[PDB]
Amino acid sequence: KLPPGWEKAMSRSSGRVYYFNHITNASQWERPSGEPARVRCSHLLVKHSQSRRPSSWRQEKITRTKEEALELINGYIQKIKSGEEDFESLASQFSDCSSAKARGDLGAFSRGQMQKPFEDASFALRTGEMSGPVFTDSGIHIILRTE
Ligand SMILES: CC(=O)Nc1cccnc1
Ligand SMILES: CC(=O)Nc1cccnc1
Ligand SMILES: [Cl-]
Repeated sequence: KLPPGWEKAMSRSSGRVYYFNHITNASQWERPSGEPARVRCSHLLVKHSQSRRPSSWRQEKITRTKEEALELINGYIQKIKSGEEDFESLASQFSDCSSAKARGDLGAFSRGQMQKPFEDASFALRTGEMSGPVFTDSGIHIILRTE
């Protein structure tokens, strides 16, 4: 039926079916379309006080809660999806990763290099697709598979 990872769901607010991916946390209205040695991704990281290192170039002391970080992530996803903001712009301005300076680009990587939830989401994304919020010990990620 659907590229494994995807399941059907129903909108609580509208009653229309949609599709959700439990590896990427992506959700979308259309039935999804459907692995390489390597993928290339960008990401926007929002850290929180329980992050493995609760500090970043934006903030010496990251004090926001996990819930607050998820609200920020969800806000960025909305603006990216509406076209109000570009992923690259929000990553440059607001990612707590040093990769912010490169518009979030991490370059290419294989399995075994990144944190597992990040890796699994990255490899389950199709080229050009964006994840939903992805949780790791670093914080919460929006992941964009570029290659
Ligand atoms: C890959 C990473 O974690 N950071 C980074 C920093 C600067 C430029 N590109 C990437
Ligand atoms: C492994 C890592 O953190 N990558 C990195 C660091 C600095 C600049 N560019 C990339
Ligand atoms: Cl801010």
